Amino acid sequence: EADIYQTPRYLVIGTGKKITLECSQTMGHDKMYWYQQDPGMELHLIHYSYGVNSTEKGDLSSESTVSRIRTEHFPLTLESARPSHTSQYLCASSEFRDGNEKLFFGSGTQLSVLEDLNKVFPPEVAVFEPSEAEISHTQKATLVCLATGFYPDHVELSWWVNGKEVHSGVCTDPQPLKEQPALNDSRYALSSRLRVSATFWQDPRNHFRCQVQFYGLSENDEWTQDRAKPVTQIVSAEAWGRAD
Amino acid sequence: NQVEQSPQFLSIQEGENLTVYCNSSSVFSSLQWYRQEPGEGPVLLVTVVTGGEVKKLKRLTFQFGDARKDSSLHITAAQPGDTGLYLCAGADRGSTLGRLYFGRGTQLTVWPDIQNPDPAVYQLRDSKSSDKSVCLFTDFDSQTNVSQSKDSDVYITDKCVLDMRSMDFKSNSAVAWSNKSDFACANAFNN
Repeated sequence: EADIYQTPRYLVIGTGKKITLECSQTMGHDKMYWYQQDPGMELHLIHYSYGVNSTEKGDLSSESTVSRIRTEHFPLTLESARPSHTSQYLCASSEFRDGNEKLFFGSGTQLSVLEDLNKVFPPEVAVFEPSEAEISHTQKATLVCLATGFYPDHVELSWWVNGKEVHSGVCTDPQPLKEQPALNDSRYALSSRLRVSATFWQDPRNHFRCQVQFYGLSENDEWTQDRAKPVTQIVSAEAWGRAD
Repeated sequence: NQVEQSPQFLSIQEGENLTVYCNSSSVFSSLQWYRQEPGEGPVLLVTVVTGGEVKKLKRLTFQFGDARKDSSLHITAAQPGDTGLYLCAGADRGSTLGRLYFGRGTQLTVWPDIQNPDPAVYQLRDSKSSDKSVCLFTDFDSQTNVSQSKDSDVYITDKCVLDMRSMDFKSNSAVAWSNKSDFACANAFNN
């Protein structure tokens, strides 16, 4: 059964820390790979393995290491995090099927390495209620959710109606927006819409919640600021349907 | 080995045909296409091995150039679900085993047709008590271009399409906001 699995999906860490990115497959594939892709570039091979005891550098300059002691596992280690390690890390395995090396990828780790942890901020979340000018004209009601002030760009926004996640009538910006573009470490904003029928909205028993999962600092992380520690957390805002 | 993909971005309406291209200065023993969805690993679509070969998989038609230095992906009757990053990867068997050289991809977005466009800019109030508000530009047709802010204190998102499935209804929207104070929804989306 199964496939290929990578964790964590998201990581923000201080500089100089050791990092291990995990990769496993249950397909019994001999060949396994690590690819990296910075903001501006294509995927590029950093390490590969022909099987147990085989570990090869695909990029000579890379200061990551791998090991292969089990067919199943191909972990990647960064002994000393530098900002330049901030990247997307994709693990893959392959096999020969019909004389073709066919690759299967994990879903990646988004790694953010920061010189200064004080630039980490969780999102603030607001829900804006449908315009009555929208409702009376269109018979439909759009809720807007704004998540603001977060850094890095490591968030997942979801909509929950009456306690259950919804996908119908939802659109979330594919990319966030820089609140202060003139800073390459600018905080970020993201919006999403949830559109329901006006009568669904006008029902007071209906409960709407915009939820943003932020991935930030972990428990053990050092912190000294006069402001709550920006740990991994959920931030939400909610709204009730209202007649009117 | 140096793999060039074009165009970088392609935005198109559903129903349309399209071709995307992958070029290299180096000969490949084989060439793959992958599709990557955001937040997820690329997914293998096809492998071509023979110069001149045409592989058709449903609405996607892949061709391998005769000299094995280039390939194209042609999509017939594009559907919103075709949206994604199309990555081209070539093998140099002269290099090593498992050495695939990747292009940066074509980001393809396929937009739904809007049946009854009814553009409007609406003001929404914050759910909790705030002086804060947003502007919603919604129900515009697909050749409408939402202009970017450019002005420091105003934020404008790109267009997003949502599907109200039960209703057989889709709409475009874009959101604008400011801290305050000179900002009015009336000025927000002006062209």
